[PDB]
Amino acid sequence: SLQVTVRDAINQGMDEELERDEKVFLLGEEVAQYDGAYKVSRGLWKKYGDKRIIDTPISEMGFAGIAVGAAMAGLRPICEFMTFNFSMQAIDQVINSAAKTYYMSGGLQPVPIVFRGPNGASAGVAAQHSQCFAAWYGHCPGLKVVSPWNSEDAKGLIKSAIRDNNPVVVLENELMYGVPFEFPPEAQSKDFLIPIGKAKIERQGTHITVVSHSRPVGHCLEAAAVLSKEGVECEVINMRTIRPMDMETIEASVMKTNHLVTVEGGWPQFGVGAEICARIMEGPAFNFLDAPAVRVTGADVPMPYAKILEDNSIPQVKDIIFAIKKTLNI
Amino acid sequence: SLQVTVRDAINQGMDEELERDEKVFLLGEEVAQYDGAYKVSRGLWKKYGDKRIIDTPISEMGFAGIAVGAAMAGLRPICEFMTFNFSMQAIDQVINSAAKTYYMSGGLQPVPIVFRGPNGASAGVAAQHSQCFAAWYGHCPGLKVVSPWNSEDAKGLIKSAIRDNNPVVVLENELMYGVPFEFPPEAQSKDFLIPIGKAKIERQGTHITVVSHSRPVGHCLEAAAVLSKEGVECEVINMRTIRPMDMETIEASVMKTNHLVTVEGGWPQFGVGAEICARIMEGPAFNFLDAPAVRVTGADVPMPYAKILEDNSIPQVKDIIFAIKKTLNI
Amino acid sequence: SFANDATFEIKKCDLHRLEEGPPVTTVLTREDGLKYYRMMQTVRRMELKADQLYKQKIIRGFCHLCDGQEACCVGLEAGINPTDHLITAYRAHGFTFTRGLSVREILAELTGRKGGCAKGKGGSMHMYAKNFYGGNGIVGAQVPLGAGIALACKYNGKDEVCLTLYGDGAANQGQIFEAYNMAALWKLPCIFICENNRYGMGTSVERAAASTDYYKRGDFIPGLRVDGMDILCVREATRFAAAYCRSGKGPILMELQTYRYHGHSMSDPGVSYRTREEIQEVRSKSDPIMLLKDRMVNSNLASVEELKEIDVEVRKEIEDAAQFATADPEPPLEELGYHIYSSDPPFEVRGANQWIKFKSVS
Amino acid sequence: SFANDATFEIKKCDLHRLEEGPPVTTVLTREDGLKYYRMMQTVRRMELKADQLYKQKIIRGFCHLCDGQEACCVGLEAGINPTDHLITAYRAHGFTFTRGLSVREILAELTGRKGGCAKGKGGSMHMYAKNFYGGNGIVGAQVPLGAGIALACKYNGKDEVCLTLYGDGAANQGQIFEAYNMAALWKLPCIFICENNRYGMGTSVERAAASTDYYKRGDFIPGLRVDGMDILCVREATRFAAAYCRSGKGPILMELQTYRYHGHSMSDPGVSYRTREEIQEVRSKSDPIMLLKDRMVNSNLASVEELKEIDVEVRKEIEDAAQFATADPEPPLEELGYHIYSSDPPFEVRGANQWIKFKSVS
Ligand SMILES: Cc1ncc(C[n+]2c([C@@](C)(O)[PH](=O)O)sc(CCOP(=O)(O)OP(=O)(O)O)c2C)c(N)n1
Ligand SMILES: Cc1ncc(C[n+]2c([C@@](C)(O)[PH](=O)O)sc(CCOP(=O)(O)OP(=O)(O)O)c2C)c(N)n1
Ligand SMILES: [Mg+2]
Ligand SMILES: [Mg+2]
Repeated sequence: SLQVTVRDAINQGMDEELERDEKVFLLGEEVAQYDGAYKVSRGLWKKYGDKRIIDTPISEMGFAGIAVGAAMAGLRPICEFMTFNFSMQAIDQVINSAAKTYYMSGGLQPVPIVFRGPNGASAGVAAQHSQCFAAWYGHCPGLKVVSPWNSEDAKGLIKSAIRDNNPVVVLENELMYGVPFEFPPEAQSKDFLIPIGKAKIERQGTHITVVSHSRPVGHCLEAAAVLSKEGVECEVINMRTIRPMDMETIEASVMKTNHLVTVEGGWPQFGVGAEICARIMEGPAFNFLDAPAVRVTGADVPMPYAKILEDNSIPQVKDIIFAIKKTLNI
Repeated sequence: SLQVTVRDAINQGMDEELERDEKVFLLGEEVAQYDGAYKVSRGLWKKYGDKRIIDTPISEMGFAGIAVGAAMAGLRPICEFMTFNFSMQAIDQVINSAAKTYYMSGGLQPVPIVFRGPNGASAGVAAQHSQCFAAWYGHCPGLKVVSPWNSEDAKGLIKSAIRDNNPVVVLENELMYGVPFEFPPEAQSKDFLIPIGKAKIERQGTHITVVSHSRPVGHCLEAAAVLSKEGVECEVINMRTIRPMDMETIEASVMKTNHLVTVEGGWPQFGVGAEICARIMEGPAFNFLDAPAVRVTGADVPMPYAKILEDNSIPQVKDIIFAIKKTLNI
Repeated sequence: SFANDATFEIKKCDLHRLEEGPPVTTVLTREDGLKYYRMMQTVRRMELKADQLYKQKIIRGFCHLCDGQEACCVGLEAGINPTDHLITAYRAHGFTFTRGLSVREILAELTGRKGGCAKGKGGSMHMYAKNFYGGNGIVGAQVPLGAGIALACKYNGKDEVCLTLYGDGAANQGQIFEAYNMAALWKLPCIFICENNRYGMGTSVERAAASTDYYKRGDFIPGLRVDGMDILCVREATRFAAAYCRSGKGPILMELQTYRYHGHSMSDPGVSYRTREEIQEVRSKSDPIMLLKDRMVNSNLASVEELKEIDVEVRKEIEDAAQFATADPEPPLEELGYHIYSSDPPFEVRGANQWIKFKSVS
Repeated sequence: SFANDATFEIKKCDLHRLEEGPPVTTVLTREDGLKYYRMMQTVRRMELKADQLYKQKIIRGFCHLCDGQEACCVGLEAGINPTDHLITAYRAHGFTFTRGLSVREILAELTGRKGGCAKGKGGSMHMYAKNFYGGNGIVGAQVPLGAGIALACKYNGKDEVCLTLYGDGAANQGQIFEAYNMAALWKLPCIFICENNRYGMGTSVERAAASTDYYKRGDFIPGLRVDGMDILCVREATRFAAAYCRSGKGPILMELQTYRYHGHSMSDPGVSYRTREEIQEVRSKSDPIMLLKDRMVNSNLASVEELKEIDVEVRKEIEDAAQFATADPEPPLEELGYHIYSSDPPFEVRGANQWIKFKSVS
C-alpha cells in the first residue's frame, strides 16, 4: 500500500507491543525526550510517559543490568544500545546474567529481554563505531540473535523478539533506517510476526546460492540484477536470524544451485560466513557443491575514516559479482 | 630429567622478562601477596616488590584501562584476568582502547600490553566460569591471540607476547597448570622464544590431519596413540596461535593426508573450527580433501555443573576417535 | 513457665545522611527467639556438612561457606516479608535456606544430583527460589540486577522492596556506582547491602579500598553501619531500612560488619592473609549463635534443655538431607540440553561432534 | 603605550575536603594575554570553519565542536608543562591544537585527506599528539587510561602529572569510580577533570545525575569547582591542582563549569532540549573570548584595534587552512592496511573477498 521506512517499521512494532502488554517498556540513552538518537523511538515517550519510556544516564553495564533484573522480576524490557559498539561495556550482563540463567536455573527463571540497536558499519564513523557483532553474539547458547534488512524484517523480527520469553539480540542497521519499502497489508497488521530462526528467499535462482544478512542483502540483490543480464540467475537468501540460523533453507538451495557464496559486513575471521561454510561441509549438501563455497566480508582491518578507504573496507556490488564469477568460473 | 609444570613455566617466563626490562610489570587480583589465584605468580612479589607486582581491587574495566594507559605511556604491563570469563567487563578496553589504537593513530601510538589468564573449561565451576574466548578475540584486527598447551608453549609464547609491541591475548588453561612436562635445556634458557603465528606438529602422520589448541591437544595425542595400534597414523597439529593462525602448515599437512578434523574446547557455532574449515575450503588444499572436514567441539550449551553432564559438554578422547573414524570411513 | 518476651540492648548504628537511625533497644519474643535460633543453627550445621562433603569429593568446583555470618541471612529475613525480594552473590547457601528451600535440595544441588533445586545444572553458586534471584558468580553483577528487581517493585506498585547484597571486595565494582546513581535518580526501593567480612578473597579492605567506610560509599545515598554478629541488631536495622524504602524515599545503603570462619572457598585455607588467633577470637567473643543462646537463657526466654532439644532435631534434619544428597541419582544424560530456551517447541542441540545430538525441551 | 602586566580578581573555587584552594588574585602579563587571546580565537574560528565544511559535505560522520569551552583547553594548557600528559574524549579539536598540532593537520584530518595528523584514518574523534593520548569515542574509557598514564608518571619518577578529562554525561560511567579508587589507593598524580557543559548529548545534568556536584563524586578524593568560562580561573585552578599532584598528595577532582554553543554534534541542532535564549544569554554575558578582551582592554594591557587585528590574522589563517584541507588529496588506497601492528614484518590482510589483498606495514 504505502512506502514505510525501516525506522518507522521498527517504531510501529515497538508501539504495537507496548500497547499490547503493560509489562513491556523501553530504556536507554535519549530514547524518550530526544525522540531517539536515530529517531527510531519517535513519539513513544509522548504517548506512554516517564514510566514506559525511560531515558538513562550513560551507564551501559548499569542499565543493561537493571533491565535484566526487571526481566527476572517478571517485566519485559527493551534495552537499547545507541550502537552495539557500546554493548561491549555491558556484554557480561547480556551473556552471563541473561543468556545462561534459564539453563543454570534448571528452567525456573526465564529472562524475557530484548537488546536492540544499530550494528555494524555506518558512514564515516571510524573504528570504534563501525564494528559488527553478529558472530560474537551468535556464538552464545541461550541467546537468539536477529539481523533485519528491510521494513518487513524489522517490524516482524522486533515483535517476535519481544514476545519471546528469552534474551533476543536485535542487530539493526543505521544506513537502513531511512530506506523505504512497499509495506503490504499483512505487515501493516498489529499481528504481523516473523518466526525467529527461519530464512527467507528474496530471489529465486538456479545458478548460484547467495546467502547474506542485514544491509548487504540489498547489495546481493543488485549483483543479481546485473548478473541476470548476462544469463546468470542467483538465488538470494536473507538469513534474518543469526542464531539459531536456518541451515535447512540454505542446504535445499545449494542442492539445487550447486554453488554457494556468503556475504556479510563484519570481519571475516570467525565471522558469520565461516560458520555457514563449515555447516555446508559437515552437512548433507557438501556433495552437491561443484565448486568450493567462498566468503565476501568486510576487510580485515579496523574501520578507517577516509571515504576511499571505507568504501574498500566494506563489501561492494562489484566484489559480490567478482566472487560469484570465480565460483562459477566465468 | 627436570619436570616443569605449565604453571612454573609461565612463572619462569614472566620472571625472566621482568628482570630484563624494568618497564615490564604485572597487575591483577591476588597476583602479589596471595602468590597468584592459581599460584602462577608465586614468589614474584617477594622478588620485585610493590612497584612491579601489583594487587588490584576487583575492578576489571578499571585496571585493564589503567594497564592500557600505562602501555600507551611507554610501559609494558602484564594484565591478568583471574579467568577470561571476567574479561568481559573490560573487553571494551581490550578491543576499543588497545587493539584499534595503533591503526586509528596512523602509526603514532603503539600499545605494548599483554592480557593473560586461564581460559575455557575447568572442573565443576558451571556456566559463568567455563567460557572459552578464543574465537571472540581471534575475530578482532589489531590483536594477537595465542593459546598454549604444554610447558614449552606457555613459556615461549608468554615471552614472545611480552616482547611484542602490541596487545597480545594469552589464553591459558586452569587444568593444564599442574601438568608436568619434560623441560629440555633449550627451554630453560632466557632467550627461549616461540614465534607468534607458527603452528607445531606434535606428531608426524600420513592418514589424517588433527588440528587443535590448548588442553585438547593432549587429548588428540592420546587418540593418536590408540589409533596407531589399529594402523591409523594421525598428524597432530598444535595451533599455538589463534590470530594470525598458521594455515600454511595445516594446508601442507592436509595436502599429504587428504583428511582433516579440528578439535576445540569452545562452543561450535562461529568457533575456531569454523574458520579453519572455511579457510581449507577457500584455499589450494580443498581439492586434496577426500572427505569433508568435520569439527569436534564442546557441547552447544552453557556449562552444566553435574559431573556426568560436564563430561559430555567437553570433547573426550572417544569423541575425537569417533570423528576420525567417520572421516576415514572405518 | 517462661517470659513471653524480653528486652535487649543493641549497638547503635553509625549514620550517613540520616537524622535518626534504628532504635538501640528492641523486644524479642520467645516464639521469635526459638525460631531464629533454629534457623541460625540449621545454616551453621548445613555449612559444616558441605565442608565435610567437599573434602570427601562429593562436592566439587566452587563452594563458598557462610558460617559466621548467620546473623545476617536470618536477621535480614527477620526484618522483611516473604513478598519482598532479595539477591546476593555466590555465598548464598544460607539465603537459599532462609528464603524457603530445604537443606535437601540445597545439598543435592551441591552434590549435583537430579533432586537439587537446579537439577544439578547449577551447583554451589547458582541456586534460585521464590523472590530469591539466586547466587551470582560474577562479582558485582547482581547489584544492577537488584536495582532492576527494585525497579519492577516500583513498576508494579505492590509496596515491595529489594535487598541487593554484595561483599566488601565487590564494593569497588563500577556497575555498583552506576546502580547507586540510577536508583537514587528514580527513587528505587532498593536496599544496597554490603556484607563486610574484612576480606575480598585474599585482599583485606585496607588494601582494596581507599575508603573502608562502606556505608558511605553511596555518597548521595544515605547509609548506616550495622553489627552483623548480632541477629537482633541486623533485624532492627533491616526493619528500619525496609520501612524507609516502603515510604518512597528511595534507596539506602546498609553495611553489615560480619566475619567468615572459612577461607573464601574450599580451594583456599585462608591462613596466609590472616592469623588463626584473629578467627578464634571472633568466634569466642562475637559468635552470633552463642550471643543469642546466652540472651535467651539468661532472660528466661528458653531453657538449656529446650535448646539442646532443637540442636538434636537440626542435626537429624541435616543428616537425613546428606543421605538424600549422597544417594540421589545424577541427572540423566538425555537431559543435558534441557532448559536452554523458555516457551519453545523442542529442538536438537549439538554435542561433542556433529553426530552427537541432545534433545532440548523448555 | 601599554602596561606590561596587571592583577585580576578571580572567582573563588568551591572546595571539597580542602582547607585552602587556589588564590583569588593572579598576575597576567601582556604577552601571556595576547597569546591566550590568539589561541582561543584560533580554536573558535577553527570550529566555526569545521561547521561550514560539514554542511558542505567535505566533513562527514561525526564532528563534535567545542566553541564556548575555549577557556578550558587554553586554560588547562596555560597551567601545565608540555612534558605533562593530557587525555580527553571526542570533543578534542581545541586540545589537539593547544597540545601542538596545526590547524592545517586538524582540518585535513576532519576532511579525511592524507595530509591529516593520522593520514585520514582517524577523523574527528581520533587525533593524537605529543603527550596527548587522544580523543576517545567510548564514553568514560579515557578515564582509566588517564589514570594509567598517571601510573606511568609515578612509576618513572619524573614528576609529571596527567590531566584526564571527561564530561558530565561521562561522570556516571562505572569505570570512572573504579579509577577514583585505584588512583587514590596508589596516590597517582592524576587530575580528574569534569567539563560540565550542562548536557550529556541531549540529557541535562538534572535528568542524568542524582547529585550534580561533580567535584564531589570522588567522595574520598578531594575536589574543587572552577568557572570554565574564565581563562584565568582555569589557569590558576590548574596550577593549584598540578602542584597538589606534583607534591605527591595523590589524585584530585576538578569540575569546569562551561558551555557549548553548538548541539552535541553536527547531527544535532540542539534546540529541543534547550532554548535559543539560554545560549544567547551565555554568549553575551560569559563568552570566554569576550571576557578576556574586556579584561585586557580595561586594564591597558592591549587595545581594541590590536585585538581586532589578531582576529583578522586568525580568520585568514583558518581560511588558508580550509583551502588546503579541501584541495589536499585523499589517502592512497594502497595504504588501507598500514599500521595494524607496530614493529612487525610486513604481511597481507584480506579485503572484501579472498582475492583482494592489502599490504600491511608498521
Ligand atoms: C568480575 C569478577 N572478577 C573476579 C572474580 C573472581 N572472584 C570470585 C569468584 C566467584 O569468581 P571465584 O572464587 O574465582 S569471588 C571474588 C572475591 C569477592 O569478595 P567479596 O566481594 O568481599 O565477597 P565475599 O567475601 O563474601 O566472598 C573474586 C575476585 C569474579 N567472579 N568476577
Ligand atoms: C559507552 C558509550 N555509551 C554511549 C555512547 C554514545 N555517545 C557519544 C558518542 C561519542 O558516541 P556519538 O556522538 O554518538 S557522545 C555521548 C554523550 C556524552 O556527554 P558528555 O559526557 O557530557 O560529553 P560532552 O557534553 O562534552 O560532549 C554519548 C552517550 C558512547 N560513545 N559510548
Ligand atoms: Mg568480602
Ligand atoms: Mg556534557
